[PDB]
Order: sequence, then C-alpha cells, then structure tokens
Amino acid sequence: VRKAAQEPKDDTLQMKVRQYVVSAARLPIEQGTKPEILQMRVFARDEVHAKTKFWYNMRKLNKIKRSQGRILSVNEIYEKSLNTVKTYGIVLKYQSRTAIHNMYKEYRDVSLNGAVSQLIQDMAGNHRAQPDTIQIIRTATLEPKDIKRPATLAMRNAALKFPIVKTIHRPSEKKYRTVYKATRPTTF
Amino acid sequence: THSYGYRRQTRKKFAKAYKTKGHVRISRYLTTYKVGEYVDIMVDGSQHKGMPYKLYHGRTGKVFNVNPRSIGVIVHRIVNGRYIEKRLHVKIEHVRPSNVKTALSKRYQANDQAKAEGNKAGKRVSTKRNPGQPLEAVQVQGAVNFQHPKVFREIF
Amino acid sequence: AKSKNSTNKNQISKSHRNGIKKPKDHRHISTKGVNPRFLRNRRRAIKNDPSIKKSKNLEKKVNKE
Amino acid sequence: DEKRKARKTGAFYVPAEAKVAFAIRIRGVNQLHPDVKRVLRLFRLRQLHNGAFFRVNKAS
RNA sequence: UCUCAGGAUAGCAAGAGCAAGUACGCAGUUUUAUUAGGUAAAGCGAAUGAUUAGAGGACUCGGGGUUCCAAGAAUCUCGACCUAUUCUCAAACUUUAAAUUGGUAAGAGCCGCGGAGUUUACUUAAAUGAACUCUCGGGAAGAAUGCAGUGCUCUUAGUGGGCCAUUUUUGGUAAGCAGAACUGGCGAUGAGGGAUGAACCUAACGUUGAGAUAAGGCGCCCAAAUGCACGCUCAUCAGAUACCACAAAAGGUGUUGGUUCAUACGGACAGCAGGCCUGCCGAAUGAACUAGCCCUGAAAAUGGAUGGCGCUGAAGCGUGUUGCCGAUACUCAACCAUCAGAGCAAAUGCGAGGCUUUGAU
Ligand SMILES: [Mg+2]
Ligand SMILES: [Mg+2]
Ligand SMILES: [Mg+2]
Ligand SMILES: [Mg+2]
Ligand SMILES: [Mg+2]
Ligand SMILES: [Mg+2]
Ligand SMILES: [Mg+2]
Ligand SMILES: [Mg+2]
Ligand SMILES: [Mg+2]
Ligand SMILES: [Mg+2]
Ligand SMILES: [Mg+2]
Ligand SMILES: [Mg+2]
Ligand SMILES: [Mg+2]
Ligand SMILES: [Mg+2]
Ligand SMILES: [Mg+2]
Ligand SMILES: [Mg+2]
Ligand SMILES: [Mg+2]
Ligand SMILES: [Mg+2]
Ligand SMILES: [Mg+2]
Repeated sequence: VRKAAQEPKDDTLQMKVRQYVVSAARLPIEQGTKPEILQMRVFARDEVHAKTKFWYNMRKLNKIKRSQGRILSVNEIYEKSLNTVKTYGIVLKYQSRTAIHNMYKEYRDVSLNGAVSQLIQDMAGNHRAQPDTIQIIRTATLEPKDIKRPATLAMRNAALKFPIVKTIHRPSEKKYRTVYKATRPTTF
Repeated sequence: THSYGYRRQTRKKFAKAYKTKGHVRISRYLTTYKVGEYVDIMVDGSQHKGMPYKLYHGRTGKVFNVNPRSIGVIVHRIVNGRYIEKRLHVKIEHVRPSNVKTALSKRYQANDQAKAEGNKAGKRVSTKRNPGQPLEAVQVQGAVNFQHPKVFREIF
Repeated sequence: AKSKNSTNKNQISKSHRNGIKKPKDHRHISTKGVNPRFLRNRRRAIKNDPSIKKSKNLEKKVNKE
Repeated sequence: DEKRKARKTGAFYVPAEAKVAFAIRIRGVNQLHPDVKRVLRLFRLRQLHNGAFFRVNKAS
C-alpha cells in the first residue's frame, strides 16, 4: 500500500496505476561519450513493475537485454489539473485466447492515470483481458474535434440531467446499521 | 540398451571432425610430456591402438607414468556415490596438453613480480581477484532515443 | 508375474546421502603403470645417493662400492 | 544535489548500485531440489521467515 | 543365482570406536580460469535418403508420334544431362549448432630452461636429458558464500512386489493400461485449505497461552465485508473457476466492445411517394470482420447434488481497492525432553552413570 500523490483520498475509487518514464543506456558505459539513451513511457503500479514493463518492451523493440544495459532513471509523471474533465484516447494491444489485437478506447476522467485504470477494469470485464498482456501504444488527451466514441460524445451538453430514479438505502456510518427496521424505506 | 561393447554408442563421438579425414597431425607426435603435467584426453578415430574407453574422452587427467608410445594418466570416476581412481594409459595420438596449469603459472609469475616490487615500496600488493562488482555512480550526457511500443501487424 | 525392470529412481539420492567420498591425496603414490626401466633407475640412483639417508649396513654396502 | 545538477542539464546521474541486500525466506522446507536447498543453506536461510544480509556479487 | 512369492551381494540404517577433526580444509552453491559434447533448433539453390512445380539449354543421350518430300531434312512428344529455380520432409540424415549440463583447476606439497648431487644395459654425439636430494631468487595467504553434516575403523538389523505428481518421454485408437529419465512425494505422515477423499495447495508435529499469517476464504450452514469501486451477463436447459469429473466440428439480426472499408442538410439509410432520378420526412445510416458473456449443437436408466440452502442493484463471469477470518508453519514467553556451550578442590550448602547454568532442537 504505497499511494502516488495524485491518487484520491479514498483508495477505493481508482486503480494503483501510475505513469512512469524510464530511461537507460547500453551497458559498456564509455565515459566522455554521448550515449544513446533509450527512454520509454510505461504504466505500472511500481517502480519495479515499471522496470519490467520497460525491459519487456525494450527487448521486443531492440537488441537489448538487462545484463546488457543499465537503468539511468525512473521518473513518475503527473497530470496537470485535477479540476477539469478530459476525454482521453488510448491505443492498445492485448492478447485474447485466439490472437493479438489493437484497440482504440476513450474515457472521460480527471487523470490519464484514471483513464488507464478505467481502461484496465473495462478490458477485464468486457474483454477478459489480462493486465500483464496489455500494451498501451500511445495516449492522447483529446481535443473535442478529435473525440470519436459515442459514449464519450454522449456527455457533451450543459442541459444534462439525471433524475435519480432509484435510491438504494445506504446508512451513513456503520454506527447506524440495522438488519431490520420498523418501517419501509422509499426510493425518492 | 541390449549390447555393451567397448565402442557401443561411439558413432558421432569418435567420427573424425569435418574435413579431418586422414589428418596425421605431426604436432601431437612432437609434444613433450612430463610426469607431473596435466593432460586433456581426446580420441581420434584413425588411430585404433591405445584407444581409451569413450567415457574418458574430453576428461582431464594428471600424468603419472611416461611410456615410449604412451602417457599414463590418472582420472577419477564416480561410482555408487564414491570416487574411484583409474590409471589410464593413452597412446600419444589421443592425448593433448591442458592449458589449466599454463594459465596458472603465467598468472602466478606476473603476480609474484608485482608483489615483490610492492614489497620494495612498502605497499602490500594483493593478487586476490574480485568478481563482477556493483557499478559505480555515473553521470550521463547523451542523445535521447524515445521508443513507443509498436502496433501489431501480420506479415504473410 | 510382472515386475519393474530397471528404475534408477532412489539411487542417486542414496548416493548423495553421506556425501561423495573422495580418496586422500597422498604425497607418495603407488608404482602401478610405471615401467621397470625407469623403476630400476630410481632404485639405483637412490642406492648411490649419499644425500639420501640409508640404513646402517646399507651405507656399509654403498661406501664399499 | 547530483540529481539536481543532472535534472537541470537534461542529463542524468546514476547513484552507485546497492552493495548490500537482504533476503527473507518465503517458502517452506518440504519438497525442494537438493541444489536449491543447499543454495538456501549458503545464504543461511534455513527456515521460514529468515532474513539475512548478503553482498551483491556475480557470485552471490 | 532351475533364478521371477526366495537367497546371497553391494547401496540405504544403527551402535561402539580410531585420528592432529593439515581448515593453505570441505561443498548436490556460485564465481573465475582452462575444456569437453552433437541433443533442441535449424538446414537440405550442402553431403545421405526421400520428393512435388513450371522454363530454358550453343553443346547432349535415346524413344515416339508430325510433316514433307523423301530416309533425309524440317518438326510436335517423352524422359535422361546440365542451365537458373521451386513444393514438403527424416529417430535409425547432416554442414551449422544452443539452453540445461560433464572433466580439471583457482599457490607454501607455489613459481623460475640459476646452482651442487645421485643413477653398476635409464636417455642423448653430448653434464645432453629425465627422476629424486640439499641449495639460490621471488611469493599478505592469492574469488564470493557457508560450515550447530572432519575423515576413517569395527559389528550388525531391515530392505531386495513399489506407487504418485510436474516436466520429458516409448508401445498403444485408448485406459484409473504397459514401459523409461531428473527432482519430489506417497508408502513410513499428521495439521489447515481443494465440501469429500494416499501422493494437489500451505505447510512438517514435544505439553501450553498470546500475536500476526500462508493456502484458502469473509450472504447463511461457517471464523471474517450482504465492504467500497469498475467493466460484462437474463438462460421455458444461466453461471459459479487449478489438479477435478469431461465436451467438439457447427450455428444465433441476444447483448457489449473492438477492426477494416463506406453514407449524410451539394439531405443519406428505410418507408411512403411520384415521375435512374425526384418530393415528403429528418440526424445520423451502410457493409464485411473479430472476441466477450448469453442462446442452440448437448440422449440413460433408484431421487439429487456450483458441498447444501439459496442467490439476478448478485451470493454470476474478468478486474480495482481496502480491511478482517484463518494451520500443528512464523513471533514471544512458560514447562518437558533431546543435542551442543560454559563453570564447579589445599574444596564442600550435600550423589561425577553428579551439581550450576546457556543456546539450539
Ligand atoms: Mg565430434
Ligand atoms: Mg554414499
Ligand atoms: Mg505374500
Ligand atoms: Mg547386507
Ligand atoms: Mg554414532
Ligand atoms: Mg576460508
Ligand atoms: Mg549441479
Ligand atoms: Mg565446443
Ligand atoms: Mg517450465
Ligand atoms: Mg505406469
Ligand atoms: Mg522437474
Ligand atoms: Mg518439485
Ligand atoms: Mg509396505
Ligand atoms: Mg505430507
Ligand atoms: Mg493459537
Ligand atoms: Mg452489494
Ligand atoms: Mg442446485
Ligand atoms: Mg451447474
Ligand atoms: Mg464451494
């Protein structure tokens, strides 16, 4: 249980993804040289986890292995303003029992970390995806001209109203909990 | 296995290496061997006499006797959870000198030299070799190559 | 009748149980596999070498020669 | 501070790598390859919930 | 071993001992140094063996059909020979060639074509060589890590039908079949979890209290969340998960995602219209795919088994997040016993197969 600072006060409401930048270099490590540095953006729940994500992708993308290189640094990135709602696009590859797939997904959230967490839960529930399998190709905070999904564009209007049609009874604290009460609740 | 005979299952071990057919290899004829040297033992298929049992091919023995056509060597075989000394006699053909001591002597002499000189200056020199060690702190100024995970594509 | 023909299962462990015994390195080794030529030489060169202490009556024999 | 000078350059500074590690035994005794057993024994974790220090070596 | 339900024989096991427990020693471990190997793979425009496709060819090796006229020449058809290729393969093929793994080593019993010796069918033309002795010169101890398992004697019990799991494997359509390899395990073994149950998961057991756990759980039977957040699902045959108690080829205008091509106020799709086009209507509308849950494919004999109740704002499927419950393991103490520490004479508050203590088990 280690929180990143930009996570909510209630741990419940969001997953423990954080967004990392990791960068490393070919091991020989020649001093005065101007090294090729390999840098990548990973989403993980740890520094360790991030390192893994890093290396996996890196050994797939290029010749390098870990005994062949060194980790220069791992730096968590944060979201600018948690005051506004943004529409995020994400581009994925994941692995389904048959084959591998490229998906584009959109979520309306306050954080790119939130965008990701929601992405994972969704991908589990609807697609039975395994986290380890998921590869996020590219992520963009979306400009309105660019938002393509109906359940996304669905929420743009000021005239938005939800009645709350059914209120399921939920006592305020536990101190108030009773199995059986002397009269029936209401919905509304 | 239904058959047990001195050469059983000797097929590819003893076949001469590619394009080795009929190589006489005069060098082995000339190699000098001494009672205490370490020999590596390697069979050649053209020379049938003084052939060791396949088990001993590629083993490292210690020389023990020297005969006119053959070097007596010493190897050990694990048998029923114990080691058993075996005195081999190899014809010159199937024997070659092992570098396992050569390395040692070369190293030692150089090292000893270093230590003697240091003893001259009051500096104790140590010859102990340390294995790979955790990397020292570093500064890095370089060009950043930013990679992104590729989309999947099928090549048919 | 039916039996299990050859299994090497428990035998490896059994062998490692008390350790693998290795013989003792003895300064002086037996003479097996050493030719008689060399051996006679050793015998002679030892008998005649004064820097090698013999028995008393032996030295008598050696000093007479 | 090294980190700071780095960050400002756009360059980065890698601290020297840990020379001391700690290990704790997660798993029980039963049913283990004899090699594994002995490796554990060398690391001096002979039971569950045993921590120890070790150097960091190609060896270790 | 006339040996196959048995015997010996090694191995495994116990007790009594020996030795300076060469720690510069030891090791089912790495590291470093020197080295082996022909398996996996791959390779057959490379050898051996198979083996498809088309074309060319000055020069070719023969057959046949064609034609002409005539026996020749011209020419269609075959293959064989190259020419440049090409399809698919080998446990009894192989150039190439791994991972895992095998030898031997990592110094005082070391290193150095420096010395002086000893050798009567040892070596050489050769004080040449060789092997051993006494010398001369140099040599911080020559990797990590661990050592509550030092080496060896002596005497001897039981055993000699095995069985299972992961991975690898051969015969077999197959089998809770028959055989093999490495490591375990079960037998010889309990405790908690898989409702249940030899070989699965945690975990290895002296008597006892506390705490925090593993495996697994927390709607009730049941300790602990009818917790807090996500996605998906309505079954007139839902579903409910390792080893585990089975389902396939094949299908669905059920529902939700995603992929690739398309339409639309220079008014689409559809319907109604009307003569390919055109009006009305009015913002979204096509097509092929893919994978989730759901539906069909899905027949058996006593009455029935996600373990049972029952569960659909889940008590279902794939996740997120926090706490809590929970072994005979882990902590901490008390007691018992085992093994090992330390201390007990001019003695003495008591018994030396003793007393006092300490750590592990
Ligand atoms: Mg070979
Ligand atoms: Mg043994
Ligand atoms: Mg009987
Ligand atoms: Mg016996
Ligand atoms: Mg004893
Ligand atoms: Mg030591
Ligand atoms: Mg090994
Ligand atoms: Mg090799
Ligand atoms: Mg595996
Ligand atoms: Mg069987
Ligand atoms: Mg295994
Ligand atoms: Mg195992
Ligand atoms: Mg029995
Ligand atoms: Mg058990
Ligand atoms: Mg308790
Ligand atoms: Mg609820
Ligand atoms: Mg039922
Ligand atoms: Mg059912
Ligand atoms: Mg159940």
